[PDB]
Amino acid sequence: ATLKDITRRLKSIKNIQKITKSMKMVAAAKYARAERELKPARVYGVGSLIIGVSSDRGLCGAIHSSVAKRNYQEYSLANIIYYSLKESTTSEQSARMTAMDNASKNASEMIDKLTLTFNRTRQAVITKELIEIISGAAAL
Amino acid sequence: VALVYGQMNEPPGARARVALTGLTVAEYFRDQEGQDVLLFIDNIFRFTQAGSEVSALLGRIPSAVGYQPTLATDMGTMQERITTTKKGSITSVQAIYVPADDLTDPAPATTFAHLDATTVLSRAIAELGIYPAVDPLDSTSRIMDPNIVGSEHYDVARGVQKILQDYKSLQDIIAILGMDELSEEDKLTVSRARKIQRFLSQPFQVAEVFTGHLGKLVPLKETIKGFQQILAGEYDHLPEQAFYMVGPIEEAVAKADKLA
Repeated sequence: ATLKDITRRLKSIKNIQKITKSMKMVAAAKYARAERELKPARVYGVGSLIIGVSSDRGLCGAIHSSVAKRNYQEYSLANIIYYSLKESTTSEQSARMTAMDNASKNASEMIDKLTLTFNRTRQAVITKELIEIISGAAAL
Repeated sequence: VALVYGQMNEPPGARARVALTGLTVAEYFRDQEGQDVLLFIDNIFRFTQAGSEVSALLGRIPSAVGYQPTLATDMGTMQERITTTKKGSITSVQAIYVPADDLTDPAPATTFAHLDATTVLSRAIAELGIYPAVDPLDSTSRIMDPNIVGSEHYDVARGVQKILQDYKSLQDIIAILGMDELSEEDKLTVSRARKIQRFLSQPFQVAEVFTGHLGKLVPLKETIKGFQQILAGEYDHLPEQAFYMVGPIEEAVAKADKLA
């Protein structure tokens, strides 16, 4: 508990919270659009080699870890890949939104706590340093 | 107003006592003329600090954080003379400085022992143009108890704040995902909230020489009714700007007229 370190941590968490709140809102927008375009897609897809579908971006909870854990046919093959794809981004954007909501809220809470820890420490150092001076002075 | 001053150049002992002197004066308009005097101590922290300087000079061992051993008594012997006696009452508006932004610092902590309410002036609110720039959710009061202000008063107040709180929530959404997944319901809380925020602003007679506008001293009754109705939904048709800088709701109505 050093006013230096405490400050170092607050510094990096205030940014995290900022970048994390941002990522949440972006996601919730992507999600909103995705949820809608998904309405038709389902009806369409429901109407219609291990292939795993997800994305390139992390920070969406367990989206990836979970999956990891002649003319007529050709056509119905594209329909099924499309469907899975349209379901996937909806799950992904709603999970990144959720994960970033939490992260951001944890950050803020951490912020509130470190700050209060900072003031307790700040007050004790002064008090501590002052009693030390008085003790020395009184002994004379 | 009578002004009593303890300037910063004065020695510890002087900045130490001037709040008592001011107190003396006020006690007269109460114990001699039984009025309801107003006491303004600006700022309550420099009172305490003056106390420590004096203490240190008298060679007494400081206590936690360097303040005086007698921090609590130095404060109590002064704060306690501020009350409602049978003859009248002194009410004190104390400007508070919080050291190190530490609300548990001995100076501030001691001080809240006596406070019955806080008036938080906010730069953010001001930026909304809203004035007085008081924060409706951060400012507080001990007497906001139905057992003290009465259920009506208490409910309106708790109505105004929640709505103001809810809107606060939505604020994030609106800007990002845009103002419309908003429900027949979510769109009303906003509307009203925004009407409320404005209805909470007001023209001061002190600023007439300047705002070229007439000051308003709204009465408590008028206050609770005002907000009661907005909550109620009585002026949902009225427009926002009808409520900006006015007194009683009646003026919100008339402004609307002039605003076609």
